[PDB]
This record gives sequence, structure tokens and C-alpha cells, in this order.
Amino acid sequence: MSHIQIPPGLTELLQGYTVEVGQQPPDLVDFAVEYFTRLREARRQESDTFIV
Amino acid sequence: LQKFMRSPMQYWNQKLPRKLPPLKESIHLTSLPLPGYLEQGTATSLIKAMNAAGNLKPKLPFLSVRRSVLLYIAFHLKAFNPKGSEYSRKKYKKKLE
Amino acid sequence: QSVPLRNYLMTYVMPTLMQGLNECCKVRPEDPVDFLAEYLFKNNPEMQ
Amino acid sequence: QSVPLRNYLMTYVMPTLMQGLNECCKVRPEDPVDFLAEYLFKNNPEMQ
Amino acid sequence: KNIKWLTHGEFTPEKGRKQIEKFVSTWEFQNRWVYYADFIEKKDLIHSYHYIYRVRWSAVSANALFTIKFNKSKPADMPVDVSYIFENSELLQRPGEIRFREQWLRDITETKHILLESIPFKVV
Amino acid sequence: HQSTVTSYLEDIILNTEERTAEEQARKEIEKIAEEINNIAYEMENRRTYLQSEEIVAELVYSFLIPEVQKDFVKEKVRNAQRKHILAAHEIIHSNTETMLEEQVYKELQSEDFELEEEAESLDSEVPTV
Amino acid sequence: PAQAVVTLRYGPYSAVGLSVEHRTYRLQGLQAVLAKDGHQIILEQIEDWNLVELVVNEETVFQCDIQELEFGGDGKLDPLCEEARIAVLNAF
Amino acid sequence: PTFDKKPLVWGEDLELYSKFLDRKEQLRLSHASYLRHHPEAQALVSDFLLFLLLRRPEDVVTFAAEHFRPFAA
Repeated sequence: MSHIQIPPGLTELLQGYTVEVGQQPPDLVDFAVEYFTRLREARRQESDTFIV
Repeated sequence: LQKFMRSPMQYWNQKLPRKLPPLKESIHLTSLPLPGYLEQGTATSLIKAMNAAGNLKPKLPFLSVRRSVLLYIAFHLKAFNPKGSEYSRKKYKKKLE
Repeated sequence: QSVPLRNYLMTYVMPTLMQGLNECCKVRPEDPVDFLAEYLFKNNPEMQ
Repeated sequence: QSVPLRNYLMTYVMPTLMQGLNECCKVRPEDPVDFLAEYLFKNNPEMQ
Repeated sequence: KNIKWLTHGEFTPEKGRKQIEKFVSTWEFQNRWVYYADFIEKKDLIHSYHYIYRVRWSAVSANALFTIKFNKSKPADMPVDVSYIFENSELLQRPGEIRFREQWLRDITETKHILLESIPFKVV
Repeated sequence: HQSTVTSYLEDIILNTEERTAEEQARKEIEKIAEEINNIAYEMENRRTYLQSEEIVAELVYSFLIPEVQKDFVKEKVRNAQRKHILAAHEIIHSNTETMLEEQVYKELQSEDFELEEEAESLDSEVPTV
Repeated sequence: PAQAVVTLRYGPYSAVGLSVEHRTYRLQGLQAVLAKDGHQIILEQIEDWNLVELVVNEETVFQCDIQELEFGGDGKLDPLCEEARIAVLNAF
Repeated sequence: PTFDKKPLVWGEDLELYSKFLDRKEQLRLSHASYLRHHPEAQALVSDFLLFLLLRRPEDVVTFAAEHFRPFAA
């Protein structure tokens, strides 16, 4: 078996997704793609700062 | 019965509706479930607490506020108890005075 | 005197009152009022 | 009511916990990470 | 693009195969990778059936799964309910959606190669 | 891989949505409380005895029933906690060997909860430690 | 059909003043309605609160919050129970 | 004599803090059930995360955005 390890970063992306999921969006498939587009600027930068 | 014997024609023929049959069962705190006996006891309890605290805004010397108010309220509850032994109620009333 | 009545009652009385009420309910006494009053007389000498 | 949940605890512990405890007693390492890696290495063969 | 679907009784399993194959034929852009389809069991359900086909590609291989529902308790004229899955994906795609990416086929086969490189040789 | 990812992702979702709901609630309640405090201060000027009597009668009456229900709920929550506490006690017997015990206790705290949840949880220990 | 085999799913709810729990009483009315119409119904405790769902063929179409229903009795006067009866008939 | 309108944190009022906790659990389970109706929301993320960890690119954001934008209408 080839095992795995947990880096950070992914967790913050999932956190953002859950928070916008906290809006409870409709339109899910495109709403999520749009959410990643919103990440592309705003949430990526924020995450990069947030880690500390 | 005397009135009936005197003038039975007034009454003897009847067709009551079905409504209001209910025979009493006297319900008891022990027999009640938790919210019911809670409700019954608390209604009086809270009425007394409400008057006692709101009117007095109590404090007694040296005590904490909490101590003063709680103790006073507990006495007030005893003093007004619908079924507290009444000479003892008046004893507490005197202490409260 | 600073504290409006709702808050004054809530903070000072209610937690202790709630707890004692809970224990009186666990008693299911013939009289809640007598039990609770005595319970408070016993507790509060220690309980603030 | 603790007795049913005690029995449940036991019913898990027998197939599950006792193996982990037995391995933990085997390893007795001076380094905790040694026990992390040992635990994983034993666990996977058992879960398989 | 997509094809359009029969009704519960107008459907037959062979018609289902042909319809699914034609749907995959409406896939186009990387369709130098050519498809062929495989037949898969009927699942029997209290007032319903499912019936199943696999699809496979050759040009490592790509593969797809299609699902069809049949209404024991509602008319034969009920339009068939169809959904399809990629072997990697949880996504119950449905023919009326915006079409798949064939790029996912490339992605899937690449990931297969990557795991081929990964292999823990815990081999018997 | 899928099983591992599923466990990781679902857990993280639960935790984050829990935090999100917590913050939303906190904001809302904090607002409502501020309104309540304003009303209370105004009415401290305004109040008449009859009004206070009704108002607090309402408060106590409506609260106490929820207080009882909430208490009995927390009784059963505490029963669950007691399950976890006894699981810790059981491992504490094995802890008497004492050798790893100090660091082990931290993992044990999680392990009580996770074993209580399911028989497969030991996989969850591997990442959680 | 007539004498369907059915499952009912029901979500826990806070009665006024009271804990969020699975509860039956309005649902018992719905059950009585369905049985009188002829059906066999099984009950399922869904985690999602207050909610009512109706299932056949594994297919499911109902939504209600329990408190929306009439409490007890045959429910004949509750429109929603007739709407459920209609939906069941349409399921056939 | 001194005078204040003391600001209260919800933690200070057991009644308010209870209401807060109840609302919190209500929301938490609401969101859970909402995703449970829309598992596809979880499923998409899960698939992306799976292929990411298969590949283990350190720029998670690149790889995920590379999956999402092909979906983009």
C-alpha cells in the first residue's frame, strides 16, 4: 500500500467551499465553478495570508 | 327531589345531547408527568418570586446581593405558600418583616 | 440598582433557581414550594 | 444505564481496542513517532 | 451532442444499447478514441428495474457506465430515465446536461498512467 | 484513495459548517441581545408594576419549560460523555503499564469518541494522531 | 395501488417549549388515513428535522413540516391529508 | 453614584446562550441535510481532491481551477 500525508492549503480551500456552501447555493455545478473563479482572485490570496 | 315530587311534569321527559359527560379523575403531582406538575408548582412559585424580587429589588447588609435576594425569595415563597402550615407561614412572615 | 429587572433576576437568581427547580422536580414532592425553600436555605449558606 | 454502555464498550474493545493495546505494549518506544509508524504498520494488515 | 430517448415500453434492452452507443457517437472531439459497449445485468427492484451497459474505448483504456430505469408501476409510455457515470467519477451525469469533457477521458487515462508509475509493488 | 479522501473531506465539511453556523448564530443572538438590553433600559424608566409583573411572568414561564427539556437532554449528553469517560477508564487500565502513557492520553481522548462512533474508527486514529 | 406497500419517513421536531425529537401524533393521523385508504406503511426516523416524506417504488414525493398537519383523528378536514391521498392515487 | 448600561455577552445569560446553542445545532443539521439532498456538491469536490492527491501537485489551486474551468459554462 502506498500511504499518504496531509499538507495544509487543501483544508483552507475546503473551508472556503463549505462557507459558501453555508450560503446554500443553488445552481451547484456552475455555482461551484464560479466560486472557484471567485477564489482565483480573492480567496487564494486570503488563504495564502491566512495560514499564519 | 322534593321539587320533582311536587311537579314532576316539568322535568321527567328529556333528550340531553352527548356533550359534557366528563367524570372527574383527580390528578396528582405524582401522577402527573414532569412538565405538568412542574407547570402547576412553578406558576405559584414564579408569581411569588416575581413580586418579591421586582418590588423589593432586595439586598440585606453584609450579604452578597445574590445571597440576600435568594434567601428572601425562599422565605417569601414559604410565607405565601397556599398550603404551608399557617402559623409557621406567619413565623416566616415575621422573620421577613 | 444599576441592573434592570430582567437582567438582575436572570443573573442573580435564575441559574441557582433553575438548578434547585431541577432537583425539586427530581423529588416530585408533595409540595415543591416547601422542598425548594428548604433546599435554598441549606444550599445558599454555602452557595453565595 | 452505564451497564449497557459498559457492555457496548467491552463489545468494541474485544475485537478492536485490545489489539491496539497489545501492539502499544509490544512497541514501548522511546520516540512517540516510532509508535505512530508501528501503529499504522500493524493497523493496515489488521484492517486488510 | 446527445440522442433522444424511448419510452419505458418502447424501450428494449437492445434499443437501449443502440441508443447509448449513438449517444457516445455524438461525442466527437477526441473521438479518435473509439468506443464500444458491453452489456451489464438487469437489477430487479420492488416496483422498478435498472438495466446496465458498460462502454469501453481503444485507440490503458477509457470506459463509461450508463444506467436505465424501468417503471413496473407506471405506464409503458413513461419516458425512460437514464443516467451515466465515469469509472472515476461519483457524478450521476444525465444526457440533458451540458456535455461531458472528453478531456476527462484524457485526464482519467493519464491518472491511470500516473498510478502505473506510483505502483507499490506489494505484488504476489 | 477514495475512502481516505471521503473521510477527510466529510470530516472537514462537518467541522467547517459547524463553525459557520456557530458564527451566524453568534452574530444574530448578539444583535437580539443588544436589542433586549436597549428595551430593558428604556423600560426601566417606563415601567409600571403591572407591566413588569406580566413581562417577567412571561419570561420565567416560557424559559423554565425549555430549561427542563434542555436539562434532560444534557442528562443524556452527559450519559454519552460518561460512555467516553469509561472508555478512557478502560484504556487507563492499559495505561497502568504507563510507558507511553503521557502522550497516549491525548490520542485516547479522540479515540474514546471515535470508538464510540463506530468499529472502523481506528483508521481515523491514523490521520488524527 | 389500493393497499399499497409504503414507507413513511419523519423528522424530529421541537414541540412548543420542548425538545427536538421524533414524534408521531399528527403522523399517526396520516397513517390512519393511509391505512383506511388501504395501505401498508412503514415508518422511518430521518435525521432531518420536522420533515415528512412519502415513499413507494423507492420513489419519493412528499414534503411537510409535521406541525402543518392536523393532530389526531381521521384528518378528513385537513386538506393536506387529502392532498396526500391524491398523491398516493397518482403514484399508481 | 455611578451609572451604566452594561453590555451583556450571550454567554452571560444562560437563556440566551441556550437559544444560541439550539440555533447553532439547528443550522448545523440544516446545512448537513441540505448537502445530503445535494450530495453532488460533496461528490464533485471529493473527485477533485482524489485526483489531486493521486497527483499531489503542491499548487492545489491550479489543479482544482484546471478541473473547474472546463466545467465553466
